[PDB]
Parts: sequence; structure tokens; C-alpha cells
Amino acid sequence: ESTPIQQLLEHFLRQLQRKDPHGFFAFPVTDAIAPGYSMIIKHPMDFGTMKDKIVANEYKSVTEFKADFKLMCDNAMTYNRPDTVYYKLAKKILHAGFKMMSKERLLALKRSM
Ligand SMILES: CC(=O)c1cc(-c2cc(C(=O)NC3CC3)ccc2C)c2ncccn12
Repeated sequence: ESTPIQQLLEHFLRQLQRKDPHGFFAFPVTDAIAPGYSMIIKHPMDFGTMKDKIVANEYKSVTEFKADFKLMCDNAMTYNRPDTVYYKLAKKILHAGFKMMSKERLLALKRSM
């Protein structure tokens, strides 16, 4: 049993995860691999958490999903230095997400529904 919003959100999530083939954004960051992480990042987010929220139907809208996506990227851009693979990849993901879930993109989608 799934719903149209769940299917749409699963599509966006799958498209974004394709940009992170190594799964750096797939699971929560621990302090053991990222020293100090929990002291600097107060609201952690990752793709796996987002997938669980989709499954539990916790997102009422694409706006709420976008907010978690944005948090995940902002966290990575705040914690990691600009030279790192994690920072760079966060910028890539974020740009892809802005393109995919922009207001004009969502308008065109609404037109077709
Ligand atoms: C998003 C973020 O800030 C982040 C993600 C990771 C991460 C890395 C690996 C890994 O396999 N790394 C080896 C290739 C070098 C696995 C799982 C995670 C969560 C990470 N590690 C250190 C500092 C920041 N991060």
C-alpha cells in the first residue's frame, strides 16, 4: 500500500542518491568518523532517515521533504572544510536538488496532474 506523494518523494530521493554512489550521505555521520560532529551539527539528517520518513508517510508535502534535503546538505557544508570530498559532493547534490524540485519544476508537474 503506497500513495502518490510517497511515490513522487521516492522518485526524488532515488534521483538524488544516484549522485552519491558511495553512500556518504546514506547513513548518519558518527563522531567516530567525523570528530566533533555532534557538537557542531545539532540536527543531523541523511538519505536513510529521509527514506524512513517517506515510508512512514511523515512528509505532508514536497516542501517538507525539501527542507530535510536542504538540512542534510547544509550540515555537510557547515561541518566539512571546502577542500573535502564531502563538502564538494554536498554542493553537487544541493545543486541537483534545486534543479529537480524548484518552484517552476513543481508548477509544471502540478499543471500535468
Ligand atoms: C556527510 C558527511 O559529512 C560525511 C559522511 C561521511 C561518511 C564517509 C564514509 C566513508 O566511507 N569514507 C571513506 C571514503 C573515505 C562512510 C559513511 C559516511 C557517513 C563522512 N566521513 C567523515 C567526515 C564527514 N562525513
